[PDB]
Amino acid sequence: MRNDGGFLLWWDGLRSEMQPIHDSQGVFAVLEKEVRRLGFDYYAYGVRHTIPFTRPKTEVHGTYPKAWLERYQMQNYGAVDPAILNGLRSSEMVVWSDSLFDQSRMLWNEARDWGLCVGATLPIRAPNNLLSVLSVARDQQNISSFEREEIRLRLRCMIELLTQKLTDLEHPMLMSNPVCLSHREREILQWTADGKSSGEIAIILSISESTVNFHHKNIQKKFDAPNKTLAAAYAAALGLI
Amino acid sequence: NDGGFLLWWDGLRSEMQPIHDSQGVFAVLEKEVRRLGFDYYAYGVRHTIPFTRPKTEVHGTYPKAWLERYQMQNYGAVDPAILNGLRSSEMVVWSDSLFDQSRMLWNEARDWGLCVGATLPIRAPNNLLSVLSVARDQQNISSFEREEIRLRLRCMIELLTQKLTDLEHPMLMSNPVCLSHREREILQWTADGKSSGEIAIILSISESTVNFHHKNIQKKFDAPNKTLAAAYAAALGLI
Amino acid sequence: MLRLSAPGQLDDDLCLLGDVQVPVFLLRLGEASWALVEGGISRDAELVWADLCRWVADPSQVHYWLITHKHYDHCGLLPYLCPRLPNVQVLASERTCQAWKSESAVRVVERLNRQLLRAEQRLPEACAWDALPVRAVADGEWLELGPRHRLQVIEAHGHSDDHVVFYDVRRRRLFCGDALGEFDEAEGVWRPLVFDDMEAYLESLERLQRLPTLLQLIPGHGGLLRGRLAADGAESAYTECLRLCRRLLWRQSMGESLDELSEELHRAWGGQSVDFLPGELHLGSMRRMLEILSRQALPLD
Amino acid sequence: QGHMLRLSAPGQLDDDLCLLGDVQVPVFLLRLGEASWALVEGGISRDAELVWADLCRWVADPSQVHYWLITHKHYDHCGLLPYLCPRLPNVQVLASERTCQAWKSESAVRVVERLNRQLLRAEQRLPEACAWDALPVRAVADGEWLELGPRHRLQVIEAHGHSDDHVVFYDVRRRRLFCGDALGEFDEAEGVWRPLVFDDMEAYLESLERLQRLPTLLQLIPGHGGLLRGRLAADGAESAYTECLRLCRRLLWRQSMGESLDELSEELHRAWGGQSVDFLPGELHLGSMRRMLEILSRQALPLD
Ligand SMILES: O=C(CCCOc1cccc(Br)c1)N[C@H]1CCSC1=O
Ligand SMILES: O=C(CCCOc1cccc(Br)c1)N[C@H]1CCSC1=O
Ligand SMILES: [Fe+3]
Ligand SMILES: [Fe+3]
Ligand SMILES: [Fe+3]
Ligand SMILES: [Fe+3]
Repeated sequence: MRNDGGFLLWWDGLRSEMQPIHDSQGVFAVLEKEVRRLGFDYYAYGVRHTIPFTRPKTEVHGTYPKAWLERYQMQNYGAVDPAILNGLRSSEMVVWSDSLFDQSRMLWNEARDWGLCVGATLPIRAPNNLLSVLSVARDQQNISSFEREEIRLRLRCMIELLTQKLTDLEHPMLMSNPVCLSHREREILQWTADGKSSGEIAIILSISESTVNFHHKNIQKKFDAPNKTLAAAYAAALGLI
Repeated sequence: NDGGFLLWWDGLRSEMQPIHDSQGVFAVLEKEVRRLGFDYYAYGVRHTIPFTRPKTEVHGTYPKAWLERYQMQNYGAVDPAILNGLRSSEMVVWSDSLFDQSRMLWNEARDWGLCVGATLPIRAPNNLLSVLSVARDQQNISSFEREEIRLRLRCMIELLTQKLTDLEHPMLMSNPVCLSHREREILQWTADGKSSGEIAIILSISESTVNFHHKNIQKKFDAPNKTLAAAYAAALGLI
Repeated sequence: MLRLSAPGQLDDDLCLLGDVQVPVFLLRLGEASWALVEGGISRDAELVWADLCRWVADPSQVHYWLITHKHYDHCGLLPYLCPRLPNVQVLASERTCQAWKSESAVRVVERLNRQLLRAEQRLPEACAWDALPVRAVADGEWLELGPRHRLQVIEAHGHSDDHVVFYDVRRRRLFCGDALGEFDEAEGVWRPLVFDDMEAYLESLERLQRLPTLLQLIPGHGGLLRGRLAADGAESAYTECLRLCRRLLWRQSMGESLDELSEELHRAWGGQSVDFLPGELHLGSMRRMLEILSRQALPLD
Repeated sequence: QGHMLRLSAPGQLDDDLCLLGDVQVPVFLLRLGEASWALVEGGISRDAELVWADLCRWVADPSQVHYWLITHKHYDHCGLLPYLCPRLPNVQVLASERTCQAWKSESAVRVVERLNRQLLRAEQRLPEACAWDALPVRAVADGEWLELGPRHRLQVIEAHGHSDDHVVFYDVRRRRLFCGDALGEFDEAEGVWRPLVFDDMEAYLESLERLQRLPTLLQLIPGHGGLLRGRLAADGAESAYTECLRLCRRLLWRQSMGESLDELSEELHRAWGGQSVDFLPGELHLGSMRRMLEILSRQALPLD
């Protein structure tokens, strides 16, 4: 490599620097290096899962002050954090601003207290219905427009490549829930999530209804689910069907 | 002073913001595609349901006859270029290996001159799978231009999905169902595995009320039971 | 090498005809279709037709002639060669054709072209200006010249109030004329050539930076550039233009006159264009460019 | 004060700053308080008796000089320390740990002493000098805040590239940057920067990159030429970056034609050396040109 002679050069150099990495810590280290090269002090990477629908897990990892992590998770500020929630509605980056935080005043005041006074956040959705987010933050310099655009591009590239590499390394933060369905069980669930009953599936797949209900039981067992509705809903939310 | 590519990005944005009609958006897309060196392009939206027969709508500039053929044989179901997006966010350069699973489609596309091309996927913020393809006939994708292209296509499709959502295109539109906070929270609880009685307990209402609410929800989806409602709501990002 | 600099074929399709100083470019659109670019001068016609004979078997198959702008060193062959390629459409911007319709502009061009003949050369046959086979083109127009030649026109005002450039999207090849400047053969950097408007010059370089990464960059003087030189061509030209701006502003803040830097620039640069540009016009053009820059440059505090 | 864009005369420069000695190799004086002062840049040896004179015009007591800031180790930015520190009892020298340790390394200080002994005026009489390892030094680190005075809070910033130890000082209250040689030698005749890359180009460019990010500058003070202001000082870092890449382009082109390093070194010397004849033997200037061209040919991105 990442250097000077053009944007494409920095892109290819970053890729080549990240290819040999077989340890997640080094991936995050390269990311931090480039973030500081951009001009900011801290960064963060968050993953919002879709379930549980009432309290969807939002896992986080970054380089904000550890005390701020303690406070953030203690009071579960991660649930209704505007920087993360913008990604559910938009593919555009969000520059931190008082107007954006009008709904969550306590969080913004505490973050300002910890030095996170200026920053930005970019969302992108993984091909498995996950909401990944990349935030950068500094203390004293406001984001000018031209630098806003520069950031948007560089952060997009960085987060895309980061999620790619973390999927290739099977990080626990992204692993969500390791569930594999067999071809038969997956198609049975496809039919069930389309509204078919045990008998209609038995007819269509040319198998018995007892077999179909036992497949349902296995599927439930994998999802740790009490009925078919939870299995179907979580499978639809996870992109398994 | 931060990359000459930034200039192209700024120019494209400035060109596409003042447009309030989708036809011009697609026209600008064609302009940039041809400026890169390709002949035709395409933009596809794969919905998540029906899970067995998922809707695949498309808009682009391929010969109309090949469109007739494509929909006639429902190639949108098992198109490898589109299905790549279900598991990866990386660009796909057209290659025999990619099409080994669906040779008929690739053979016919080659017959129509679509011999070289690429396809880039992206996930809209509403669980829809949008994809952008470019194609030409005689020149293989060289290495350096492959990456340059990849980046440009990513930017273009991001801004395209944004602007078409801002323009409320029908192809991006999904099944129109609106729920209130109470029924939405009831469905959140049901999709978490709770029974009628447990939901009634938690919300401090009666179980008859909760099952009547279930009927309310089912009526909108044209659904036969609660499982279909929960699955379609999860797939649509409503809960 | 990194620079190509010779009459004859450039690559699998194109040829440079005549003088590399005032070259004319030849596109092979097909088995039996050809096109031209740049109108050159009178003085190299006698080199044109002959060197052309080494590549084209029949002159009648030239169908297009592209002209960047109205300067004498990129336009002056219309009396010489146009009459004998009868199926040709000249394609040019409204500005350029209109300049060709005014007697004053053609007189300036004719005098400046006459200044460059040898005391031995005789003039070949000549035709009129308003009889030319002309068709107006627009910014961004798509020229389906050939099956593998789809080129776009791009308005690049600044060097002149009419300059335009041509981008081959298939080969990522840009004919830029003078909109980037005069390539310094001894140093490898760009010499700004702002002879009408600086804001338009810089905005043109901006709009050109937006093209896909270039493989081949073809200015009006010096041949063809490849590799890095072609990729950051517009960026580097922009940078050198602003560098000259700062030099001029600094020198003026010390009390120096535009003559001070004009004479110095002539001394250090004019040697390159002595073959096709009278030295006094080089000094005058340096002064014109410095005047425009001093007019439109951003001041300091 | 003034309408001018460059202040290049001994005497007061701002409401707290003064330039002392020769404008070519200046020493800058900051008034931290009524009875507290600080110095910046170490200049050269042979100006010891000039600077001192100037210094005593402004300060009633040399004991009120409490801090002395040094950018790097090169002979031309530290040669006054051994001679004048004996007259400033209350002074702390502040330099980077690499620069601090250089003064301990016998060979380095010998190069310093030699090059600074070579720039005397016929019968110049050096005054007595103390040891290089006897200086009252405190090492500073990247990003440290130097609480020099109540209204003087300067940050240290690592600016490697010009040398393996170079650092610069940012007075954030006045948006003033003491940048030494990390941007280069300002061309007084043309108004552009002459790159001075004498250790590593990647680090030099990364440092200029980082300095571009600072708040818009109002005052830019390199090690040679005085103080720059206005729009000349605002885009100074970007301009240095640009000129360095321009020289890279020049070198790479000349080598693609088959030229040697020494040829372009001689050309650059012809066109530049005239400025630094007073405080730099021409042969060392030519050698530095050759060294910079070496580094550029090594680390510059090829064209293929
Ligand atoms: O960047 C985000 C989203 C991810 C937050 O990640 C965090 C939060 C706390 C500790 C750690 Br470590 C990471 N939110 C912003 C809102 C303003 S402060 C902040 O963290
Ligand atoms: O791009 C796609 C998906 C369909 C988008 O293209 C189309 C299809 C139908 C009508 C229109 Br208009 C454009 N598939 C690729 C696979 C290789 S050839 C091809 O078109
Ligand atoms: Fe011209
Ligand atoms: Fe010309
Ligand atoms: Fe130095
Ligand atoms: Fe120095």
